[PDB]
Amino acid sequence: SEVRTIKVFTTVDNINLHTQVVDMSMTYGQQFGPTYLDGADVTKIKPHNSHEGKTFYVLPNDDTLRVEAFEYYHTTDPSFLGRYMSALNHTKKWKYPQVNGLTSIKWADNNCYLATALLTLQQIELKFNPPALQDAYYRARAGEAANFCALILAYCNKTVGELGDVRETMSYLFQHANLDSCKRVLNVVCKTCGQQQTTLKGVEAVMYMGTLSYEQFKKGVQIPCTCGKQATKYLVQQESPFVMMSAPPAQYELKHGTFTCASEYTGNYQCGHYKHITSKETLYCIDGALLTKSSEYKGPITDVFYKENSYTTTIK
Ligand SMILES: Cc1ccc(NC2CNC2)cc1C(=O)N[C@H](C)c1cccc(-c2ccc(CN[C@@H]3CC[C@H](O)C3)s2)c1
Ligand SMILES: [Zn+2]
Repeated sequence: SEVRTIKVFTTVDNINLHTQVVDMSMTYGQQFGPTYLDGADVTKIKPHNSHEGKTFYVLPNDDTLRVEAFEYYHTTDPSFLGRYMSALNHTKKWKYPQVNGLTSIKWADNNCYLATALLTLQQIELKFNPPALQDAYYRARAGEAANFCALILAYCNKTVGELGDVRETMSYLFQHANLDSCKRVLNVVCKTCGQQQTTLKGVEAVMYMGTLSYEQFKKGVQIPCTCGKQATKYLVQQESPFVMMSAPPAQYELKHGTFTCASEYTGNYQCGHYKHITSKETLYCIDGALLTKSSEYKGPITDVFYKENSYTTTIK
């Protein structure tokens, strides 16, 4: 039969586009291997006329693309790009309303942990290392978050429709962000053992599991010693843009202007519901596209974020 062709562009990063000529007999998979158009999988689909001039994502099958993909995504996981496109295919159908001047996500496919994490990122000082996240985050901040939510799902290895833990998500995100200058100094005192001082850098310096209260962390918290007698661990110095204080969900009271934002978890382990509480002129509770205001909030809190620059203890 007659040989028909169109010109298209193939890419890994949507920065470097490569012109390709395609046969309208064969499928995209036959010609380039797995292929995607705005996340949809067209590997088994033959070219259409409307496809002419459009940009397609493909897998790296030569050194140029591999280098391009690594520089942009800072990963070599060969499933990464297929999971990103697979996820994006769903995240592009989500609605990202501006609630309180921050970008949220209308609830779908248990995205309540992603709404809350996205709302948190817009409230704390953070620079991602992978250009893919820098670029998607900047678009997200301005109300186009479908690529950011797709990359988060891809980086966190989560499927659409699966509920995730906000503390884990953020931890993964922190690992891909520049926190080299973040420092924390802890002191532990035991009447028997003595005083021991430890320094922490990066992600370890901005996160803590076992108390929501930044103030309690500075007074001291009780922890079990190696010896077995109770010991007091307290914060001596902290240099970071913020601190994330986590604990298993507990009835907690949040007071206006004593924190930046908090994750509220209702329900049971890995099958519950997240809400985002932020401190502005009053307390705002953001629940996807839903918003309510109050001067006071008691409820089950699991993460609390506090802004910070430089703290030093006046203890001893
Ligand atoms: C939602 C979710 C998804 C995935 C995972 N995956 C695991 C792999 N990494 C973690 C976790 C969770 C999770 O549920 N997290 C919450 C924070 C959480 C964390 C830890 C403990 C709990 C709970 C324990 C008991 C729970 C029910 N009771 C509430 C607690 C006191 C309130 O009065 C009522 S939740 C949850
Ligand atoms: Zn001890």
